Amino acid sequence: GSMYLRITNIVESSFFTKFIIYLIVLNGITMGLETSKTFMQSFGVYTTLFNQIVITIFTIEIILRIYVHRISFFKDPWSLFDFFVVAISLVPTSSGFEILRVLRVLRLFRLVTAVPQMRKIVSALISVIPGMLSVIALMTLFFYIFAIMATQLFGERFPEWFGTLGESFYTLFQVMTLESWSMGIVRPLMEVYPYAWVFFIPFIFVVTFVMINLVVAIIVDAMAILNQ
Amino acid sequence: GSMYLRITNIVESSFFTKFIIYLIVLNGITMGLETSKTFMQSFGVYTTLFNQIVITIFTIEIILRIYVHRISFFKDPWSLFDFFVVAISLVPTSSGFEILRVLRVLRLFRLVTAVPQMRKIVSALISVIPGMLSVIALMTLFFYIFAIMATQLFGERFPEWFGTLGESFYTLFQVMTLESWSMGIVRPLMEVYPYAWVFFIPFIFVVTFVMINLVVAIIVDAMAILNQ
Amino acid sequence: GSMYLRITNIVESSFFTKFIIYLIVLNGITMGLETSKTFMQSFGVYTTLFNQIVITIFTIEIILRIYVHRISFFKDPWSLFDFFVVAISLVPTSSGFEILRVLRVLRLFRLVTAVPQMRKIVSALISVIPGMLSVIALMTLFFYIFAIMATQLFGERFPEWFGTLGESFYTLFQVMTLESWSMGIVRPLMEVYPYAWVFFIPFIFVVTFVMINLVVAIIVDAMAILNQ
Amino acid sequence: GSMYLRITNIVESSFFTKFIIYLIVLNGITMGLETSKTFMQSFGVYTTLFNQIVITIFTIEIILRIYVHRISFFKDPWSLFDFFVVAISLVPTSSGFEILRVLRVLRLFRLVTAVPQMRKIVSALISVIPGMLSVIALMTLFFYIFAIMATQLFGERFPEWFGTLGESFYTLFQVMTLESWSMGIVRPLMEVYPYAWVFFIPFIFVVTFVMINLVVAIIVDAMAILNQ
Ligand SMILES: CCCCCCCCCCCCCC(=O)OC[C@H](COP(=O)(O)OCC[N+](C)(C)C)OC(=O)CCCCCCCCCCCCC
Ligand SMILES: CCCCCCCCCCCCCC(=O)OC[C@H](COP(=O)(O)OCC[N+](C)(C)C)OC(=O)CCCCCCCCCCCCC
Ligand SMILES: CCCCCCCCCCCCCC(=O)OC[C@H](COP(=O)(O)OCC[N+](C)(C)C)OC(=O)CCCCCCCCCCCCC
Ligand SMILES: CCCCCCCCCCCCCC(=O)OC[C@H](COP(=O)(O)OCC[N+](C)(C)C)OC(=O)CCCCCCCCCCCCC
Ligand SMILES: CCCCCCCCCCCCCC(=O)OC[C@H](COP(=O)(O)OCC[N+](C)(C)C)OC(=O)CCCCCCCCCCCCC
Ligand SMILES: CCCCCCCCCCCCCC(=O)OC[C@H](COP(=O)(O)OCC[N+](C)(C)C)OC(=O)CCCCCCCCCCCCC
Ligand SMILES: CCCCCCCCCCCCCC(=O)OC[C@H](COP(=O)(O)OCC[N+](C)(C)C)OC(=O)CCCCCCCCCCCCC
Ligand SMILES: CCCCCCCCCCCCCC(=O)OC[C@H](COP(=O)(O)OCC[N+](C)(C)C)OC(=O)CCCCCCCCCCCCC
Ligand SMILES: CCCCCCCCCCCCO[C@@H]1O[C@H](CO)[C@@H](O[C@H]2O[C@H](CO)[C@@H](O)[C@H](O)[C@H]2O)[C@H](O)[C@H]1O
Ligand SMILES: CCCCCCCCCCCCO[C@@H]1O[C@H](CO)[C@@H](O[C@H]2O[C@H](CO)[C@@H](O)[C@H](O)[C@H]2O)[C@H](O)[C@H]1O
Ligand SMILES: CCCCCCCCCCCCO[C@@H]1O[C@H](CO)[C@@H](O[C@H]2O[C@H](CO)[C@@H](O)[C@H](O)[C@H]2O)[C@H](O)[C@H]1O
Ligand SMILES: CCCCCCCCCCCCO[C@@H]1O[C@H](CO)[C@@H](O[C@H]2O[C@H](CO)[C@@H](O)[C@H](O)[C@H]2O)[C@H](O)[C@H]1O
Ligand SMILES: [Ca+2]
Repeated sequence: GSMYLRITNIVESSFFTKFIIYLIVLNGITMGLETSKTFMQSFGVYTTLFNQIVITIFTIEIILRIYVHRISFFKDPWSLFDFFVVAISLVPTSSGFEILRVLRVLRLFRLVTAVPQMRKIVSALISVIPGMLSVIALMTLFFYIFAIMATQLFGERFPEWFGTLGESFYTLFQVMTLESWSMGIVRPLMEVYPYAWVFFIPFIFVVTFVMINLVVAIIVDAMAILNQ
Repeated sequence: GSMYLRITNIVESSFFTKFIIYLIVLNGITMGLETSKTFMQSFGVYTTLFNQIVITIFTIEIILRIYVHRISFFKDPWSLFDFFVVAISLVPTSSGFEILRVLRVLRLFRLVTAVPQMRKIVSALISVIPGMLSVIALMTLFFYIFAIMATQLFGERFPEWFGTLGESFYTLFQVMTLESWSMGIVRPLMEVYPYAWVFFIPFIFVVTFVMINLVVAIIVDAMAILNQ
Repeated sequence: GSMYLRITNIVESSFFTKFIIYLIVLNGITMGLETSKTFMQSFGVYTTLFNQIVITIFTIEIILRIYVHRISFFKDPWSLFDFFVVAISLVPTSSGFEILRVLRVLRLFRLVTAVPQMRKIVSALISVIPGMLSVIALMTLFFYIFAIMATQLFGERFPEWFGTLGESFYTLFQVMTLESWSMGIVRPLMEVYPYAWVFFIPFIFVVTFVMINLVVAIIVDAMAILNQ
Repeated sequence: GSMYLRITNIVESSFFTKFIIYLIVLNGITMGLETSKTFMQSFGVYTTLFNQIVITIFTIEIILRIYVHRISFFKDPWSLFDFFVVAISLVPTSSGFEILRVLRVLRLFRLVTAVPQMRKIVSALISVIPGMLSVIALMTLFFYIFAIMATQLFGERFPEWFGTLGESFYTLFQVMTLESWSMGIVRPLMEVYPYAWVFFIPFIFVVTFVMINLVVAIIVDAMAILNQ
């Protein structure tokens, strides 16, 4: 209609989204203050009301957006994110997990999707990921196989670190980040299993060498984009 | 013959290797569950049978592959790997080391050699290695010489870390990864040998500087490949 | 006038700034010795006088520079820095914070602004920063949102690390540097909150992946400068 | 003469240096065994004799080399290194420091100078250094200025880490490597000086950011070499 076009030109208004962005940074500050228990004694009700004010506004104005765009809205990854972020924010407290209330803070990520400069940089990062998928596949296979080996080789006498497949996953990722791999994992390990370095020195080497290539690769593919 | 060509067109069948790949991921999951002792009480016999089912299949079908290809098979590094991986998997339990049973998990790496996308990424990594061989030679020489020096300079009062050439190798590699080099090695060292930094600050610097070049080099040689 | 031009050709003299540079390295050494309490017992008065000698000289000769250049001086970032560095150096001891006396050492950074080769390398580094501003914005938003989440999720039972928004900021930056993230933060955390890895493994991953891109980006933009 | 040319064509003989290289790896192994006290009880005299055999040979054959080349020898950095390495190896035990005997192991680095492939890779690394000299100057100035500040700000209550200019240098380098910067330096520091992060978070940032550029720079200058 021209009703649909009236709503649409309010919805795609620059001011409309600048008001939204403004609502985001305001509520962002809000949530910064609600970590403080001092501030929460004084203005607990103030901030808890503002939070509801803004979330209804977001639901009001995602209703409007869906009107304007219908199917195309749900095929847009930025819009989808604002949907599922305001969704998890909608569910009320004391229903399901209580952890859902920390997830309310995800609303702030609307800033990324509402700002164009932020949307540009995110798309640039996400762009890189497809080229990485082979290396990620390889590395996951490598982690999985060594997790099993380490679980089997060390999980009985070292149950906190290797007693479980998932425990070995975590410990192995720790090692890969190089965080206390020697004086916190392998040197203790070796106190019982003196040849444990035979398992972990190669693990280090391979994991490192692969990550280097992961990065080198990303660089090359960015230069191949400039050279066209 | 045309028998040889009949076997060969079953062996090079797409479906044939898709069945193999499928057998790999199945058994991969299997081995994930056999880390669990719960699952092993219930279905111990089930998984231990599946494992034998699949390994015979792999030996059956490496026999077929060798038939089809004979000498050319044993000059292919992917095929060779499947040979020596199914080989170490063949030897029965309680013969030789018992560690051979964790090595059975290496079978999962067949995924890398059976999948073409995985084979591509591995070849890409292995490609990089030849250019690195000079730097690796240098660094090994450097490690060896400092290992000796550190063994001699510190192995008596610090026998757990430097008492042996191999111990100093391990400790020096630890340092290179920067893992607790100061508050776990050098600062304790210095409690007795106050000028120990004179040995380790340069060691750090050289090792770091070389590794940077190792990487920078890899990058350049990848760009020299794009620029042709 | 030609008075103004007489002062100006003394002020822009090569020798003039070589004398200044010389005054900087001398006083640099001075301040190296005044860390020593031995040296301060013997020559305390000597160095404390030299320091005043030189600072008056610097104020004398920033007066001259402002004469020669007036407004253009205050629109130059190198000159501005020498202004505010000699300014904070001017304020006398025991007025305001006492920390202002360590800030006197900032005078040595005049070397960067007085030497041309040093000025070149600093401008090269500062040049890089504008391209980084999107990624920095993103990362700050990401840090802020996870700081809040971590403050809320863990600040009661872990008040030293997550009890405050700013405490969580510091702890999260620690994690990003990978410094004791597992055996000093997450593994203790998990002793009470077993699913804490669900918060921190992703945090690691995202922070790392972004930093890689931060760097990769810098590289590309430097090559885009060579290719013109 | 043609005597000089007779000696010269023995000295520049391929076999001559292959014999030398062979002497190096032999003695390299020797010195590996002399770390072992077992081996030193049995063959102490054997290895200690071999060591003298080879060093005289090296002095014999650096005499020959100097004959062949005279001044040009002493303007070659590879030859110079073999001079000063065999020199420090010449001085006998129990004269001066005893540390001179560990320096005997430096002889093994003759491998780098005697092998051409090794000489190539070393020259490639050393090549990189000139471009780095500005950044190194800057960073040294930065380290020095913060060392002083940290010595003054923290050396009284933290004398093991900051009580001395050189102590602060070491601690600051530790921080730069990120080794236990938080749970081993700054968090303890903060127990007394709660605003200590104001000094160290910026220090981290600047040091990191500079090192990135140090590396990025090296990459660019290597590509500028390929693009000619
Ligand atoms: C479009 C441009 C937007 C520009 C925004 C830039 C934002 C950059 C991040 C700013 C970080 C703020 C500094 C900070 O984290 O402060 C730490 C303090 C210390 O804790 P504090 O609560 O004082 O503890 C005292 C004891 N207590 C609880 C009993 C009162 O904790 C507090 O006191 C709470 C202070 C909350 C300040 C929140 C400021 C953030 C601005 C909004 C961020 C953008 C939202 C999308
Ligand atoms: C953009 C494309 C994708 C990006 C890359 C990420 C994809 C790969 C991620 C790993 C996939 C597998 C996930 C997995 O195995 O998780 C299982 C475990 C189960 O945890 P659980 O046993 O409940 O907890 C263990 C800790 N505990 C008991 C001491 C409290 O959960 C853990 O606790 C382990 C934590 C995960 C370790 C990280 C493994 C990384 C795999 C290699 C990735 C290379 C990155 C380049
Ligand atoms: C071609 C596409 C293939 C796609 C596959 C992608 C695979 C990515 C890695 C997946 C990682 C699986 C998650 C994981 O590690 O779980 C940790 C759990 C926790 O230990 P759990 O055994 O529950 O401990 C409970 C106590 N207990 C032992 C008495 C029962 O440990 C377990 O409960 C055992 C769970 C085993 C799950 C195995 C799933 C891996 C899929 C196959 C991998 C490919 C093989 C080549
Ligand atoms: C793709 C081309 C090749 C890839 C690069 C790898 C080649 C170089 C690897 C090192 C070669 C030398 C191997 C070696 O020296 O190993 C001897 C020692 C003997 O161990 P052992 O004395 O039985 O155990 C010591 C630990 N303990 C007693 C406290 C339980 O074994 C150890 O425990 C030491 C562990 C090895 C330390 C790593 C040394 C790296 C050398 C520099 C490589 C630079 C990489 C870019
Ligand atoms: C344009 C070209 C300029 C070239 C300059 C290159 C500068 C490079 C950095 C040099 C670093 C100097 C070495 C250093 O940090 O020495 C540590 C010593 C050890 O502490 P020390 O004070 O001996 O402790 C003994 C006990 N005590 C206090 C009771 C006496 O601490 C001391 O004894 C104090 C020694 C102060 C030496 C200062 C030398 C720096 C030169 C000026 C730097 C340039 C200024 C812009
Ligand atoms: C050239 C363009 C800009 C360069 C990038 C830098 C800009 C971003 C810096 C962070 C901005 C926000 C600053 C902020 O939130 O500071 C608040 C807190 C308040 O400290 P406070 O609560 O007084 O002290 C906590 C420690 N305590 C209690 C145990 C003694 O202060 C702290 O103690 C936290 C220390 C800061 C943590 C670093 C956060 C980094 C944000 C992400 C930056 C990514 C870098 C690529
Ligand atoms: C041109 C091509 C040259 C190719 C050479 C490649 C060299 C690569 C590095 C090889 C590293 C050798 C492995 C290693 O570090 O072994 C650690 C062992 C363990 O200590 P060990 O002495 O067995 O301790 C037992 C207790 N004890 C002392 C009472 C007997 O310590 C020992 O038992 C001593 C073993 C010494 C073996 C030395 C082998 C190095 C070859 C020469 C290196 C080139 C010299 C330039
Ligand atoms: C290829 C071109 C050149 C390569 C770059 C290297 C040039 C710069 C190196 C540093 C120059 C200044 C040297 C210096 O200040 O050393 C003084 C101190 C004095 O040590 P001292 O007070 O006897 O021992 C302290 C430890 N203690 C008491 C607890 C046992 O000695 C130490 O103990 C401190 C150890 C040195 C810390 C490293 C400082 C690095 C400066 C920034 C370099 C950036 C690298 C990219
Ligand atoms: C790139 C290729 C991949 C390389 C991967 C190869 C990994 C090599 C594995 C080396 C493992 C070293 O770890 C090794 O673990 C076994 C566990 O059975 C120990 O074995 C020891 O403990 C077990 C209990 O678990 C006892 O039953 C056994 O009698 C005893 O010797 C070894 O003493 C230890 O040194
Ligand atoms: C890039 C070039 C390569 C640089 C490599 C040069 C390495 C320099 C070596 C510095 C070593 C410092 O380590 C130094 O070790 C010797 C060991 O003899 C110590 O010496 C001390 O211990 C030994 C026992 O072992 C005693 O016999 C001796 O009387 C005592 O002084 C020094 O107090 C310590 O400071
Ligand atoms: C890229 C996407 C971003 C991913 C970010 C998602 C973060 C996921 C959060 C996982 C957090 C895990 O941390 C989780 O913290 C909560 C705190 O309520 C704990 O919950 C526990 O402690 C709290 C007290 O604080 C009790 O009230 C509660 O009954 C108890 O279960 C969980 O046992 C712990 O595992
Ligand atoms: C990029 C720009 C460079 C940024 C560099 C700026 C560095 C900023 C310095 C912040 C230092 C924080 O460290 C600060 O040290 C002083 C030391 O006087 C402490 O001060 C405290 O200790 C001293 C003793 O030494 C007492 O005399 C004083 O009364 C007390 O307040 C502060 O409580 C602490 O927080
Ligand atoms: Ca660490």
